[PDB]
Parts: sequence; C-alpha cells; structure tokens
Amino acid sequence: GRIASFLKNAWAKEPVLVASFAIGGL
Amino acid sequence: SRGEYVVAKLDDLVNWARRSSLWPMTFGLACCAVEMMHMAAPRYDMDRFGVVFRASPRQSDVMIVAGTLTNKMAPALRKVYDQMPEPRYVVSMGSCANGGGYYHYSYSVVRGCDRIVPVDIYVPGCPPTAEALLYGILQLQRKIKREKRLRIWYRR
Amino acid sequence: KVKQDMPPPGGYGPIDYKRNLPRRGLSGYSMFAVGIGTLLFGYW
Amino acid sequence: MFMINILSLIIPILLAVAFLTLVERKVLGYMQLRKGPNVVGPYGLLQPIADALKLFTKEPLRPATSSISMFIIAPILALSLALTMWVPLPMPYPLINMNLGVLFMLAMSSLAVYSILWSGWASNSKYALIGALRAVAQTISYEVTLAIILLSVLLMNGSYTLSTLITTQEHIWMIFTSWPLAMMWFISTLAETNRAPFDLTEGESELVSGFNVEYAAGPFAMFFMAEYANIIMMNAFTAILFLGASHDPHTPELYTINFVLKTLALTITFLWIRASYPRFRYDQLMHLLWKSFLPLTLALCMWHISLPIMTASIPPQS
Amino acid sequence: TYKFVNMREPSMDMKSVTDRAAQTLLWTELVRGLGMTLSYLFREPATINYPFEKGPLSPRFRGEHALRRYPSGEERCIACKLCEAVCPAQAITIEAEPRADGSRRTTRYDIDMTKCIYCGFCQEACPVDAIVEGPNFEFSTETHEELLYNKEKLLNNGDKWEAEIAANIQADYLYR
Amino acid sequence: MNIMLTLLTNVTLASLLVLIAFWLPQLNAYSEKTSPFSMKFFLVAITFLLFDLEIALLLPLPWASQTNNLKTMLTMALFLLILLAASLAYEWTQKGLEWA
Ligand code: SF4
Ligand code: SF4
Repeated sequence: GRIASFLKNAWAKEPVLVASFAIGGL
Repeated sequence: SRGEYVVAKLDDLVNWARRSSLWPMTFGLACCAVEMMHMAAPRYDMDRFGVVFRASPRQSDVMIVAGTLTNKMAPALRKVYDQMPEPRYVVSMGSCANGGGYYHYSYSVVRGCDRIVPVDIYVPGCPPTAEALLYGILQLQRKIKREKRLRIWYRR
Repeated sequence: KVKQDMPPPGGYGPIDYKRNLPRRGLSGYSMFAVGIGTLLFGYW
Repeated sequence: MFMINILSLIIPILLAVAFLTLVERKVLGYMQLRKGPNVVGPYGLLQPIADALKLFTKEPLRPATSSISMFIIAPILALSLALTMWVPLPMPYPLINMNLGVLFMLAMSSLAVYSILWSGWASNSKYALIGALRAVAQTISYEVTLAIILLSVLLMNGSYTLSTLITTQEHIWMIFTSWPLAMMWFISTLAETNRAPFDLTEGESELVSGFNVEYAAGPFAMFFMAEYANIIMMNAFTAILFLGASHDPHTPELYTINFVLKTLALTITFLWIRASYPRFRYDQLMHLLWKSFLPLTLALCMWHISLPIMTASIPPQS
Repeated sequence: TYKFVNMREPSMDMKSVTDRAAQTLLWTELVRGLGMTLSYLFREPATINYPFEKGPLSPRFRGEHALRRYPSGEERCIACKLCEAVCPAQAITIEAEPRADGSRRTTRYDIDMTKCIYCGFCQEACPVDAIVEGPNFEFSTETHEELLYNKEKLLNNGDKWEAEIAANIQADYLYR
Repeated sequence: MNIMLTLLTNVTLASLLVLIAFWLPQLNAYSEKTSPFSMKFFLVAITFLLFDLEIALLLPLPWASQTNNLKTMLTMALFLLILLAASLAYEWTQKGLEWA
C-alpha cells in the first residue's frame, strides 16, 4: 500500500529516476 | 591608368562589402529604440539589407543614437563609440539625439549627440518612423558607396 | 446629414478573447506502447 | 593525390559553412515572419562573401596584452580541430579509416574546448575569463553523457570503427533501436556545440559576446567558421550513427546524397531549435545533465550491455 | 470581476500521471512549440520590399513642415506668430516687417527640425493653413546644418509637395 | 603517413588563415584607440575527472562482449556501472552536486 504511494510520488516528482531504476533493475 | 583602375575596383569591392554588411549596435536610450525595433520587426526587416543587430561594440560597425542623450549617459556613449573598431559610422535618430528635441533646454540633456561623437547621417522625426530610419540607413550605405579611400591613397 | 465613423447598425461581430490552446496528442499509455513496440521490433 | 583529397574535404566544408550562415539567417527570418538576406546577390547568395570581406577589412583590435601566443593559438586550434574532425567520417568511404575513429573524434572534441579555454583567458577580461570557465563546465558536463550514449549505441556496432556503422544499420536505422539514447545524444550535441538553448558560452543576451568579446575581424571569423563546422560535423556524426543510409558499393553517390540530405535536415533542426526555445540558465543546464540525463544514460548503458547477451545478438568484432 | 490565473490542481489518476510523465520524458510541449515555429516558417512573410514598396499612411500624417501658398501664388502665412506661441519646443522663429506691397509678411520663418517634436501643432493652429506638415518622411541629411530649415527651404518644400498636400488637406479638412 | 599528412595540412591551413587574419588586415592604416573569485563549484570539474576515469574503464566493453566468460564479463560490467551510479547518488544526496 505505502509502496504504491511511494511509486506514485516518485513517478509524479522524479520520473527520470524511476525510469532509470526500472531499466537498471531489468 | 591601370593602377587607378585596379585601385578603383578594389575600393568598389571594399565599399560594397562594408555597406552590404552593416552591423549596428544594440544601443537605444529612449523612445526611438521602439521605432528601431519596428525597423527590425518583420514589416521593414533590416536583415534583408544585411543590417544585423550585434551587441558587442567591438563586433559592430554603426552606432544608432536612438534617444535623448543625457549628461549622465554621455561619457558612456563616448566610451562605447571609442571601443568600436573602424570604419565606424554614427547615425543620429530622433530630434532628441540630433539637437536635443523636446528637451533642448533641459539642464540634464546634451543638446545633440554631435557634440559628443561625430555624426554621419541625421534622421529627423520624433519618433522617426521606421521607414525613415531605413531610408537613413540606405543613405548611409550610399555614402559608403561613394567613399574613395583607395583612390586617395593612390593619389598620394 | 451627420456622418461620423460609427459602429455599423447592430454593432460588430463578437470578438474571440479567451485561450483556445487545443487539446492534442495521444494518451500517455498510447505513446509508451508505441515506443516500446518500436523498440521490440527493432530488437527482433 | 592524397593532398588533393585533403583539399577536397577542406575547401567545400568551408564553403558549406559560409552558406550555412546564410541558410541560418534566412530560416530564422522566415520562422520570425521575416525574409533572410536577399539584397546581396540573388536570394542572398552573396551575403557570406560580403560578411567575410567586411570582417577582414575591419580594424584588428587587440587589447589582450597577455600571452599573445595563446591569443593566436586558440583560433588556430579551433579551426584546425574543426577541419580535422571531418576526416574520419565515412561518406561512405572515410578519408582516413581508423579502427577507433569514434574515440578519435571524442578526443578531438575534448581538445577543441581548449580553444575557448585559452581565448577567454588570454583575452584577460572579466566576461571573457568567467565565460570561458562556464564554457569548460558546459562542454565537460555533457562530454560525460556524450561518451556514455556513444558507447551504449556502439555496443550494437561491435567496434569504434565508423565505417561499420553503415553495415550495422543496413536493414534499419539505429534510432529505432535506441531513440531515448538518440534524444539524449542530440541534446548532448547541442550542448557540445554551444548552441541554443545552451548558447551560454557566447550568451550575447547575458555576456556581451562571451569568450570572443575581445576577438574581431579574422580571428572572430575563424571562431565562427569553427563553430559552424562543428555544428555540421556533429550533425553528420548523428546522421551516420542513427539515421543510416543505403550504400550501393558500385554507386557511392546514392549514399552520399542521402547522408548529405540527412545532415542538412539535422542542421536545419539545429537552427529551428535556436529559433524556438529560450536559453537554459547555466545552473539549469548542469541540473539537466548530471542530475537528469546522467542517470538514464547509465540505465540505458546497462540495458544495451545486457540486451546482446540475452538476445544472442552480439555483433561481430570484425 | 476577478479571474484566477494558475490556481489549478493536476489530477492524480494513473492516466493523468502517465500523461504528465510522458510529457516530461518525451518532450511533448517542446515538440508543440517546434510545430508552431514550423507553421510560421511555412506562412507568408510580412516584409514589404522597401524602397520599392512603401508602408501605408493616412492623410493626417505629420512629416516635413511645408509653407503653402494661395492659388494666386501669394504666400499664405500672415505673420500671426500663433505657431511660434503654440510650438511646444520653440523650434519656430518668426520675424516680420510690412513688405513693399504693404501686406503683413514674414521676413524670417525658421523651423529647426532638430528641435521640433513633430507634434502637429501649428498645422492645427495656423489660421490660414500656412505651415502644414507634409507627407514626406524621408528627408534625412548628412549634416546637422541641413536640418535647420529656412523660409526659402520651407517655401521650396511647399512648392514641391503642394500637389499631395492639397489633396491630403482636402481629404482631412472636414474632420478638422 | 596519411594521418600525419592530414594533421600537417589542417594545422598549416588554419595557421595560414590566422596569419592572413592577424597580419594582412593589420596593415590597413588607422589611428590610436587607447585600450578572480575562488570558484568552490570547481568540485563539479573534479567529479568530472573521477567520472571520466570510469568512462575510460568502460570503453573496452565492445571487445569485452566477445569473451567466452560472458557471465563474469556481464557481472563485472554491471558492477562498474552500479558503482558509478552509487557514486552519483551519493554526491546527489550529500548535496555534493551543488552546481553553480
Ligand atoms: S526624438 Fe522624440 S521619440 Fe526620439 S527620444 Fe526624443 S522624444 Fe523620444
Ligand atoms: S510640429 Fe514641430 S515645429 Fe510644429 S509646433 Fe510642433 S514642435 Fe513646433
């Protein structure tokens, strides 16, 4: 639940970091 | 004489180069800067004629004194003129710059920019319409076209 | 007879004065799907 | 005849730069509802000649009075490196075929910053020195991403040899494979060439003329030629890297036409960008690179390392 | 009475968040601005081909002052000095003496085009429509002294431009 | 000899232009024209250096992909990239990336 909130906040405020971390993890 | 012919053609070439590429400096004190921008505006665009506004006095060839030249601003105007490389031409735009205009009798106004720097073309008007300014610039171009620097050098 | 520059009888037509910045483009999901599909085809 | 080839590379590139100036002027005018230079010659074709002659006949001011050796080397280095970087490009056959032409171009671009570095310093002014420093930071900041993005895309090439890029993109443009990298690389080219919205170096609106404020007549012309030559060369590198062209070995003319057209399109895109957007603030410029781009480039580099292994598409070394 | 610029809250739904993330990552707004510039590139430029093409002007245009005459040829000005009084920049200097015929005429009428502000006064004050700012605007000079007009210069300007000036006055005299 | 020729020709051409632009127009007759803060943000420059080092370490990767121990190669390459990302993240979070 709180993880979804963190992901939503991250995508709203720092989308580039979210994309980078997703790509690196993959 | 053949030497005179070569000198004349070379002077034609250099005069054509200088008049075709006239780079006025971004120098506008008062209202006449607005009409100057309107000359730079699309309707009478100066870039067609090779006239391009360049901020650097060292990279500029013509100074357009567009506005009232106050006693406080005069030393800076002289400094920017001096830092400008030669050949350098000065075009005075507006009654205020030509002879003081509306504020001729003001304690804080230099009664004409000719007192501070030499002037080549005077553009009357208050403000001079952008067409009048373009006409003055073209008159300056013709004046450059009439220059005979190399001819005078050969005659000495 | 009096003749001044006057509005036409009935006045002028309405004059638009509000932002009409249009709504254009695909939805974000659509753009991402197109990009990923192109990437997958290129990879293959 | 090799000297003939050198001249054939050099002089037409300079003429292309001269006419690129006119092209820029006219395009910017038309996007501003204006007409470019058209009085000087038919449709303004003679304007660059007038500009050059006016510049050369103009007074040679020089109040540098410090390390005049440097004040003269900087234009020389800039122009020489701008001309040299064109050499390894395969169009379609390169003038000099290097196994590592890509790293050669990276090194030459890094060296070319010394031209701005020295010019601003030997000028010994205020705007010049500080502006030169801002330049170093700008080019240095984007050099990192430029290298990472370049390495990431070449992972598919299999070598740093520019010529093999034609073979790799024979069936499809590499932009389809690496468009995010393509966007970041294009912005990187913009920053490296010091073009708007990253024209902070010269930055006329903020710095009177930047590093070239104390350069006039011919040396200013050489800086201008170097700048525009770098623009064309970087766009050509983009075209070769991503927008590959069909090459018929028996008729190289087709590839040459296609490549030239793509480079022209990219240069027109450069002018278009200069017209549209305002200038990024010095601080915002670095924020966009180290904090925003650098990450995504790292992630995409990991991905482009992993993809050939997990897709069994490791390119041939030769 | 008042309108709020800004003061709008973005939606937090996944579709809107995805759209804004796409805008940030895919540079959509930048592309829109680019398209606007492209369209302006394909639009017809507004430049007029000066000097072969001239900008529009109305009959009330205020340009180079020009002393006019009556149809008989007698100079209209009658040395009222009303123009000198209204002149907001004191650019008009008038001297008069009874001429040989006995009429009240101006021995001196100087308009310093370097001090005049082209206000349009005098043209609206002269009781006999003498000084009338002509349609000409392209009268730039290479020296300051050329812009210090004399009565002879003003009368020559009036003679030169009377054909246009009479027509412009005819066009506008009813509005005045 | 080809690369040396190219270098020589380019340098000579540029220097020739500099000569014709520093001395040739300087002949034209004229007259007399008369005529730093400690940057602590240089830390950015220093960080570029240590990042340029990783840049150099990463360049061999295209040939590194040709080994038979692709597992070890991939692990070490991602190790270096993750260490670089960790360095960037550390400098970011510690406000070390105080640009300008
Ligand atoms: S001449 Fe008129 S428009 Fe020009 S600066 Fe003076 S008052 Fe302003
Ligand atoms: S237009 Fe000029 S000359 Fe005529 S009243 Fe006004 S300031 Fe004086």
